[PDB]
Amino acid sequence: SYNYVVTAQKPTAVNGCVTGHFTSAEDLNLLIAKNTRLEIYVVTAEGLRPVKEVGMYGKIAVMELFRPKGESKDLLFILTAKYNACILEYKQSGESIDIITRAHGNVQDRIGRPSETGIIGIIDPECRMIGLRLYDGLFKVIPLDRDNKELKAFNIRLEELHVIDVKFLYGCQAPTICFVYQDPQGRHVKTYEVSLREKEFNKGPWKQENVEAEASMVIAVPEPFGGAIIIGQESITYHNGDKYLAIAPPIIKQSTIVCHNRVDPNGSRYLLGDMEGRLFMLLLEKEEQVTLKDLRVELLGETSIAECLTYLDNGVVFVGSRLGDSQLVKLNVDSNEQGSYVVAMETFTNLGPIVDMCVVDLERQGQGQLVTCSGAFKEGSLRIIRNLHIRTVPLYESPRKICYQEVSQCFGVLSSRIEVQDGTTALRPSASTQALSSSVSSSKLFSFGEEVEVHNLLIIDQHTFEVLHAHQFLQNEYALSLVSCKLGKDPNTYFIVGTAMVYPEEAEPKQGRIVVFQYSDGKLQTVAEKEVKGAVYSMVEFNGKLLASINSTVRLYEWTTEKELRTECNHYNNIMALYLKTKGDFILVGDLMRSVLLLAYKPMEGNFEEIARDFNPNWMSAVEILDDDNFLGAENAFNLFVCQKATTDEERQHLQEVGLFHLGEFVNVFCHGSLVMQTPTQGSVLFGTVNGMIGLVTSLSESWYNLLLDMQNRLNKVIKSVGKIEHSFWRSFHTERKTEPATGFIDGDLIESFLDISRPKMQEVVANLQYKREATADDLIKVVEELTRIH
Amino acid sequence: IINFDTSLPTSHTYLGADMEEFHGRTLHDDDSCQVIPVLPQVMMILIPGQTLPLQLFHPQEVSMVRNLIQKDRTFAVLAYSNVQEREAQFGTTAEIYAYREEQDFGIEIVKVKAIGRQRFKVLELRTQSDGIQQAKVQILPECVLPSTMSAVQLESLNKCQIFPSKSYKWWQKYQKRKFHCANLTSWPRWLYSLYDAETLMDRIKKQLREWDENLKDDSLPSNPIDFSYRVAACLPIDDVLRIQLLKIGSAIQRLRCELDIMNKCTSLCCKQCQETEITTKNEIFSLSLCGPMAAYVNPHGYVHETLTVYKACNLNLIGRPSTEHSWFPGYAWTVAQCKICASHIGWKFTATKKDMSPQKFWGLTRSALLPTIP
Amino acid sequence: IINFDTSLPTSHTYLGADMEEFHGRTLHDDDSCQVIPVLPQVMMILIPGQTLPLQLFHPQEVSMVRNLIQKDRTFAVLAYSAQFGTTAEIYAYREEQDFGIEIVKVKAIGRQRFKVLELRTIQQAKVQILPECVLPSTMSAVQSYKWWQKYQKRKFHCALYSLYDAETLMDRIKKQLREWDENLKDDSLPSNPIDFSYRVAACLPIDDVLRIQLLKIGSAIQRLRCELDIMNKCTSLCCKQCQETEITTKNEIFSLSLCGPMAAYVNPHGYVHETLTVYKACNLNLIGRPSTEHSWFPGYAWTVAQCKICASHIGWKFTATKKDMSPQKFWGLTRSALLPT
Ligand SMILES: O=C1CC[C@H](N2Cc3ccc(N4CCC5(CCN(C(=O)c6ccccc6)CC5)C4)cc3C2=O)C(=O)N1
Ligand SMILES: O=C1CC[C@H](N2Cc3ccc(N4CCC5(CCN(C(=O)c6ccccc6)CC5)C4)cc3C2=O)C(=O)N1
Ligand SMILES: [Zn+2]
Ligand SMILES: [Zn+2]
Repeated sequence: SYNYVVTAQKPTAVNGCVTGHFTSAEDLNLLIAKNTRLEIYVVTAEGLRPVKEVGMYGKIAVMELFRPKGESKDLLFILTAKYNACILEYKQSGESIDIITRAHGNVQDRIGRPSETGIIGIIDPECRMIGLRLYDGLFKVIPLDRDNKELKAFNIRLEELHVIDVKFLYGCQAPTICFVYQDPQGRHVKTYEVSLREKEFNKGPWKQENVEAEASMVIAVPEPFGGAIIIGQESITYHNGDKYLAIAPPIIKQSTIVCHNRVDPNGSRYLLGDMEGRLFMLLLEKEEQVTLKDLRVELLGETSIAECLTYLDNGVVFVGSRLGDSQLVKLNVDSNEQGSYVVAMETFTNLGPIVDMCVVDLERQGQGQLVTCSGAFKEGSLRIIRNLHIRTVPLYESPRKICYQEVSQCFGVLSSRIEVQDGTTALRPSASTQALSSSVSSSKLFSFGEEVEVHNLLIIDQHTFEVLHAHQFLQNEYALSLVSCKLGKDPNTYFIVGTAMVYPEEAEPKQGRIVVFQYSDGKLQTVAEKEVKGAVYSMVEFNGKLLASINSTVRLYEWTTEKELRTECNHYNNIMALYLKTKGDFILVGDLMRSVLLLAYKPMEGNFEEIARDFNPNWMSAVEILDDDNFLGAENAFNLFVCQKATTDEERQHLQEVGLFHLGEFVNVFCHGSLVMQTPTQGSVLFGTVNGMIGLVTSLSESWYNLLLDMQNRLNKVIKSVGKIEHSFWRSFHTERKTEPATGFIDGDLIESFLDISRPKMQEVVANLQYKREATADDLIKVVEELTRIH
Repeated sequence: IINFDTSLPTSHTYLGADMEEFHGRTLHDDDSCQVIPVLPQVMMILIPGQTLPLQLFHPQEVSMVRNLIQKDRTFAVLAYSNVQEREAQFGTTAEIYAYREEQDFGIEIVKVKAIGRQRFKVLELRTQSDGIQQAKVQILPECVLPSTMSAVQLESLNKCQIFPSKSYKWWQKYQKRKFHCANLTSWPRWLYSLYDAETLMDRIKKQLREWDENLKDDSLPSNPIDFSYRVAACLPIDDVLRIQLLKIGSAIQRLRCELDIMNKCTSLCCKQCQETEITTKNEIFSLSLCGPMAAYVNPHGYVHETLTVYKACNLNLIGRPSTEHSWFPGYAWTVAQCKICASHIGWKFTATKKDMSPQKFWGLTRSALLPTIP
Repeated sequence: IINFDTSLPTSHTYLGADMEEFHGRTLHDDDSCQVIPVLPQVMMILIPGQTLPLQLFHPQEVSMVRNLIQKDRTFAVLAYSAQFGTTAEIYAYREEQDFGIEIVKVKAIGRQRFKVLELRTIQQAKVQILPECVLPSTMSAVQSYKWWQKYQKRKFHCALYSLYDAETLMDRIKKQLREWDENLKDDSLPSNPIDFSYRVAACLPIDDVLRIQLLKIGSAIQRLRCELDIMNKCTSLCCKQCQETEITTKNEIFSLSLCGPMAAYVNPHGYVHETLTVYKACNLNLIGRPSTEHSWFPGYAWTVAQCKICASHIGWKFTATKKDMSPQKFWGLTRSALLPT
């Protein structure tokens, strides 16, 4: 297989943001790490002015600004998920802007398992070292000397394996870390002093303490207060030597606090963000003998569910979201309307998480549009994307699956909302509680404060995107699959929904339904309802019949003239058929553990028989049939793989992995289609990911594959990567178990970058290359422009 | 109610006391190719962590073992698909950890106790002059997978991925907080719970507790790999399924398959005549800390995988009770065989002393049983 | 060449030493009816003068024998063709508690032949003691080869009668017996036709279907005639389950005990086996390990032997446990597994 991957839409989810003085000593700068992109803005009264955008050969996991002594402006430390560490500077000479690499290295350890709490990265306030927590029981120190250009690091063993959070303390004479850890006795706060000369830990400035059973956040309070603040599920405590304070406000018990930010340089005010979108202000009270007098928490308002916060200036706060649009809000002294002090100023689009999507020619102009189910919880919405213009349709609940029915001119959307047992009460008005017409399921078949998922099928108009109808499902029913097809010889078009009956006392569902609805004359009508003995994980129309997965079984159904589903054949697989794809008479079955199974339907024998199989233990998030021989999948550690289908039975019955690639994204959905008006590229598969990035995979001929592979290998020698990460290292299929180089895949972003280099660089890349004629710059420009045409 | 010392069966006291015992361990690189001597007469599918007692008496076997004790104490046990026409694709290495030499009743016999260590695939089999085969085998790696949420886990709520150690409410909270980020994907939380090592281990313990009424949690290993191998060693399943379980590299897949076997198994029938039901899965019970089923060696070097049950049916008792070489000290055995086909099924153990609990049970040899799966 | 002690198997020392020997013979009248306790677990055709070792564990039989030692120590072993049978007199006795249960091991000796009149349920058999039909010399009714020529001439000078004379028939049977008892002693075999014929019948590997016929013969002359006829007719032995696998031939039979080629021994679990000792056997696989535990021929180690075409236990292979012993190896084949041809 010879494939080609490009990015139609870059990642939109914000995974980190910091504020500092990066571009200039005066400019107030906001740095945003999304997934692999780094956006540097200059904060102004008018808002944000995008100054630069950079691409990293890695997923940014740590991103901090620090100013060592002797530097006029701040440097930027970035660690990636593959442990590429780098120290960068913003160099500008007139209109020219580029990011210099002051230092770089790889801080991976040959052995050691990643800590479950994840990568932690902190910088001492005096910039004497960088402390990284990547593996259990180890603490990596990178000295911050002026000549450590290779970022040489040394480990210090930690007696406490389960470290929750850790910070560097302010005001300490020597580098001191305060961290929260958990042992069987409970959760404790400890402090150490770091000795670089001795390369070890010394007893910390103040003693060990005991904190809330679920204390999980540490804040380092700058001078004059000093000390640390521990934030847990019920209480907020402050420690500084012998000094100790504690509060247990009731306004925070409803939701965990997961992000914070300091408003004042003295630490008098902090921002706090909860999981449900509440923004609080934490206040520290000053007394002069300077010591902290008292803590108090005041709810500020409601924002989009925050992944991170950063106070810019003049009461403007940037809220970085992964589940919704990022926000620029204003903090007002006077409460307004209900009493919220937060006034949203600006919004920034975020398509992630893209959990499902479809391709539809809404205008019939022969150009495809993409309809995606984006966001989660109150951030859920539909996004319509076309050649890149984006339209938004908020739902205020979680969309899960989407289908299109051209005959009735509507979309069917599986959705879920969260209700509190109180009868169950909805927390807000959402799409499923505000439809023009609605119905509730009724079938003979089959505490206080708890949360329950209420599922609905929403019929939504394709023109105005109004919720025409909302059908609520049975209590404790989980709608999993959704198709829109014509079955048998019936002329009617139906929505078909597969469900499961989920009970917390039951690990694996034992009951489920397949419900056939018909949408007509403004009402949704239940046309049929078939009970099954498992969860209907997936469903596909199959030559006018219905193929479905029920636990570990693949069942075939026919639409009898009396409008009922009648079993045709069963195939009892050992694996759970989560993923179910069809092409012609071939069926691809996959489960969550990377097992792939290719079967074929025999029209004459009327049964299923296995064609091929490939069982390799690894997490798999999606699958697709590229063609009759090659199958594309998304595999753990943000990878793409391509399996392929001898004269010997033992060999013809085995798929071989002919392609591997490291994408850097978690792919949720594949779908055949394209957004360009309808060649070296044959085929097209769009895919949508957790971070909101939309990508495209096409197939290439071996000649073109080799030409573009040589162009790649020649571009890597001219293109100056940021952080000096190597492209082959970046794109190597990576798993916690092993690492292989990329095979069978052409990085189309690197290829398309060929049009950004200068003419001398084009000549250098193209030198001694054979197009039989020696290739020149113009020919390769033609190649790359034709390749860019595909999207 | 039970009052038997469940640690007694695992000590294999019937093999004699004062057995020289070796400490230490020999482990091989996960992918290295090695050459290992094969013990011929072992028609058993050994599993890592399982204890194999042997009474070897052939001069070739005795000499090979005597050489082994002076070297790495590891030999090979091949998982034959066919008992006859030896044809093994997979196997496991057993490391001798107890050893005694004797000359009882006219010949020299070596009794050893070994324990399964590492699985492997059969790359080559070579006969040797002494008659002890040498197998060229590559060690098989035990793959470990991270949490399914590690890929999509949000950085902001990473710090919430630690739970206070500790029942329905606790597991509901564990599912709610561990798989919160399942909302970023296309599957629900209860789907990912079906692939969680901890939840699967707990669900398996909920049936190990049904078998062993007074099961102590501390006994079972606290990591999924050892737990899965231990559970696999004690399931009354035919050779096909045992080999299938043996070649599963993942601990999660092995746990899932073991759970499916436990849930689906209904009754155990005589293998020779498949139509007669000997017992049911609800009669099984654990008399030793190894589990319901364990391997024991009889006075003539034959290894039987005996499953203990409270009640059995369609069995004739033949011969006399005897406490000689009893595998369960304090009990007397009696040969039992199918009353439809007169094929040996196992023994009936009856307590010698009054007030012993249980007073009677049955030990059924695995090779003569067939589990029926719906 | 045989140097093994042929009186060792007869003592049945595998049953243990220090057995309470019961000395004193009891006999019933030649016609008188009797009631005798039948042992229900012995599926063997006992013969007068034949020794039967037993190992009883079941409580009912243990109690039966325990009370029977005090009274006449006679029980009944039925033929189980149960029409005919024999009376066995216990002459050695012991009780123990080996491996959990109380066990009584005994050695009895068949005494008299009886017809089964009735059985009442430990069964009690009402039976009739069949007499011994001993006949006077026919030639007197109406009135190394030189000695017998003088015999057949001078004794029958009053004359076919040689074919029916007790002395000449016994001599012919002895001639045909020397092939087996390589160490034959003229004093080893009994001096009368009755005991001689009973021993010969005891040591033949014939099938039960003919052992019953020999048992029901009441005349020693007829019993000798039948024994000679069968001895001449039989040639080879085959696996019973196959009926088409020869294991050994009559020329390989030899006598390792003074009782003859074949004798009955109990195994550690009370099962009685009539083992025939032969020099060579064919079509047999050896299973398991050699053991000297509970060996029926002291100084030898046994290994299980079974037919290699159906895996039916045929017997054991006894191998010497010390050089300088002869024979070094032989086979003990169980009667139930063998079929004559
Ligand atoms: O708790 C327990 C359960 C019982 C278990 N036990 C005791 C035992 C004792 C002995 C044999 N034998 C297996 C091999 C053996 C078979 C019989 N033999 C013939 O000669 C022969 C064969 C066929 C017909 C007639 C006689 C001697 C050799 C003896 C096997 C076992 C065994 O499994 C145990 O040890 N403890
Ligand atoms: O010179 C000689 C010749 C040999 C002869 N010997 C020794 C002997 C020892 C033991 C048994 N056994 C016969 C009954 C017995 C059978 C095996 N057992 C199971 O549990 C079992 C059954 C089936 C499958 C697996 C195990 C124990 C009970 C033990 C029979 C014999 C016997 O004939 C003898 O005494 N001396
Ligand atoms: Zn049977
Ligand atoms: Zn046979």
